[PDB]
Formats: sequence, structure tokens, C-alpha cells
Amino acid sequence: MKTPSQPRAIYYIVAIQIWEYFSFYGMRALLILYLTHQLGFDDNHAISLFSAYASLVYVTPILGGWLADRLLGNRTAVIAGALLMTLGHVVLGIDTNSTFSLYLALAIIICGYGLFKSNISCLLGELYDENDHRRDGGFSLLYAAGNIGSIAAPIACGLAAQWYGWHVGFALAGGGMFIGLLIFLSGHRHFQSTRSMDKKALTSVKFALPVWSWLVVMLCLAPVFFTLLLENDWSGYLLAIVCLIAAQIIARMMIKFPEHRRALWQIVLLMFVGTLFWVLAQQGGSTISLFIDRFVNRQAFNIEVPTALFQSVNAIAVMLAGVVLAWLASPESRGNSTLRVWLKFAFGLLLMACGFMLLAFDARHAAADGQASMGVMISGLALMGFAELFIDPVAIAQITRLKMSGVLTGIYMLATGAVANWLAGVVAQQTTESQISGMAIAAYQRFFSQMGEWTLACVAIIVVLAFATRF
Repeated sequence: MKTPSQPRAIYYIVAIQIWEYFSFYGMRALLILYLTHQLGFDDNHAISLFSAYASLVYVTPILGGWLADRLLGNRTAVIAGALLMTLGHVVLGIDTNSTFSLYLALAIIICGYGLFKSNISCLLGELYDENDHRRDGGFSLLYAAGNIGSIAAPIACGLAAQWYGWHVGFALAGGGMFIGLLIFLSGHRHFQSTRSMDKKALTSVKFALPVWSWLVVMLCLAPVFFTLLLENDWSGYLLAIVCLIAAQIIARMMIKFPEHRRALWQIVLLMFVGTLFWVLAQQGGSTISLFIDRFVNRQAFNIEVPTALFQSVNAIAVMLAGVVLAWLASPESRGNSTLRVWLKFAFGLLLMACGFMLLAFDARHAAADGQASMGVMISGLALMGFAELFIDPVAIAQITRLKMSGVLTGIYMLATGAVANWLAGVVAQQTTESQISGMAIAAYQRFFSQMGEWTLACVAIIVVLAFATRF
């Protein structure tokens, strides 16, 4: 007999997954351009704020996962997260001229994203029995939904912003999130099997107060906390605490499972190298977006392409590459697995190097005309997108060889997200040592040349050690 179909609720989860990824990746395409053009931030300040936001959105999902586990259930937390992200995009759209509006909106979005990101996948995993064969198709479709939304959002938001200004771009992102929420809520009759909210826990009293009122207080104060954390650039102290906690978890883990201790060190070393990779990769939305805005010739068809659209190019490059390797998946995946892993990382770093070399070459030879060339930059972005398939999938495939691999996966994603984004913001300050003179193309040319050189240095070190340890 034919296999049973996917549980119909999947298609509503997919729908919200698209629209959330639409909103999140739309705002991300506009943000640094809005900070510079509308608000008149110096590049140092804009890059700092951007990287702080990009780290906190990788930090808060742990807290929202613990909240959905202990109190809310996954469905409630998904709904609340979508409401909060909608509210924050509406706040950002309604007033484009206060800066406090910006910080408040970003804090509200960070909270809603923290409630959403983990719990949407937990809710998808709740629909299947423990040995259901459909689960892999489910999660693959959810990943495809996220890729679709990541490709689609920078185009639509960029065009809407160009034609009507930043207000309508952010309003469009929020309307996307709201559409997705209404689609999800219309499917409620299919979710009746999923875990409801723990009414007994919420009606438990802790100190003088019922727990639900502590959630009300938290809903009020957490946006204030994150607003102050962003406005003062204090996110680094939180990131340091998170890193210290993760290090303690790993150390206790090293004691508890000494028969796997050396394997754990391999994962640690992977966490290091992948973090450095993502530092480079996170130049994509910050320094490279400013370079494209300022110094690339974007004229075509007697039209000018909005810089935000080039953020979609990366996503296309990732998705296409994902297909091709899937088209070419082959039984040669055997033998010295650790050496193969390290050579995959070396190849990804090499592709990242080539991307930065193409950007540096373009920014140098622009001097023949005065502006850089769209095709060489596009090629760099494409190569940088392709590089991403050889890092995180190989790392998670290596981690998932162990038990306890969910916590190590969480720690790996926390490092390569939050730490890599904060370090990317720190590194990007090297583009802006020449504040007094004004920005010039030579500063980006130096930055890209240095990034290429360091990438090839890391490639050489990895390859040399990996082969020297074979003999």
C-alpha cells in the first residue's frame, strides 16, 4: 500500500515558516541601509548596532525554547512570537524618524524571534510518531520554506522601499508576518492534538505572584532590557556570559563521557573554525552591502537596482548549490571521515577566499571607470553562498554521531551565530579607520584584500596540519 500522506497541519506550519522568514530577512536587508541613510549613523555605530541585533536573535531562541517547554507549549509560543514580530515591524514602520523607535522595534523583534525560531521546529516534530518515516520529508520541506522566504523577501522589500521609502518596506515586512500568522491561525482545527499550555504551572504561585503575572512582567520588561542593551552596546557582556555557560556545559560533558573525549575536542575545534568562517560570511550584510550601495555601478535597463536585492543573490546561490549536491549525492561518502570533514571545511574556506579576492579585484580595477562592476561582485556573492554548504552541514553531521547531540548542536549554532556575528561587527570596524577623511573605495579594497589573505592563511594551516597528521 502507498504511504500515508503528510499530516495536513504541516502545510500551515510551512506557510508561517515562509512568511516569518520573509519578514526577518526583509528587515535584515534594509536595516543597515536605513541606519546610514535615514538616521545618519556613522559606519562604526551602524555596524555595531547591526551586529548586536544579529547576535541577540541567535541568543534568545534558547530562552524561548525553555519557556515553551516549561510553560507555554510550542503552539502558544509560536503565536506569541509572531504577534511580537508583527508589533515590532509596525512600530518600526509607523515612525521612521525617532531612533528610540528603532531600538524598541528591534528589541520587540528579538523577543518574538526568540519565541518563534525553536518552537516552530518543535511543533513540526510534535506531529509525528517517534519512528515515522515522514519526519525527514517534513523537516526538509520546512527548510525549503525558509529558503523560499529568504530569497523572496529582499526583492519585495527592496523594491517597496525604493518606490515608497523605508516606511513601506518595513510595513510590507510586517504585513508579511501578519499574513503568515492569519494563515497559521486559520489551520487551528488541525493542531488540536498538539500540547496545550500548562494551566497548573501558570496558576502556581512563585514568591507572592502567580506565574502568569511574572510572564506579564517579563513581556513588559524584556523589550526594555534589550532596548537598553542595544542602545548602549552592552550585548557583548551577555554574549560573554553565554559563552562561559556553554564552556562549562562542554567541560562537564568532557568529564561525563571520557570515552568520547577526543571526539568532543574535534567538535570543539570545528566550532572554532566554523566560527571564523561565519565571521567572514557575516560581512555579507554589513560591509559588502555598504560597498555595493556606495561604490558599485547598479544601473541596468535604464533602471537602478536597489542594493537590498543583492542579499537575495546569496540565498539563491545557497539554494541552487544545495540542489546540485543533492543531485550528485553519491556512495563515495566513505573512508577517512575526519580528514574528509576537514577537507570540506578547507574547500569552503577556499571558496570564501575566492569570493573576497573577486571583490578586491573588482574594487581595485574599478579605478579604470570610477565604480565597481556588478558581475564580478555578483560572482563573489555567489561563491560566498556556495561556501556555506561545506561548513554547517558537515559540522552537524559530525555532531549527530553522538548521543546528547541536540545540546552540542545548540551550542554550535549559538557560537557560529552570536559569536560569529559579534566578531564580524568587531572586524568590520577595520573598514572605518578613516572616519575623518570620509569613506573611499580604497578602504574597502584593503579590507577585502586582507580578508582574502587571512582566509588563504587559514586554508593553508588546515590543509597542512590535516595531511601532516596522516603520515
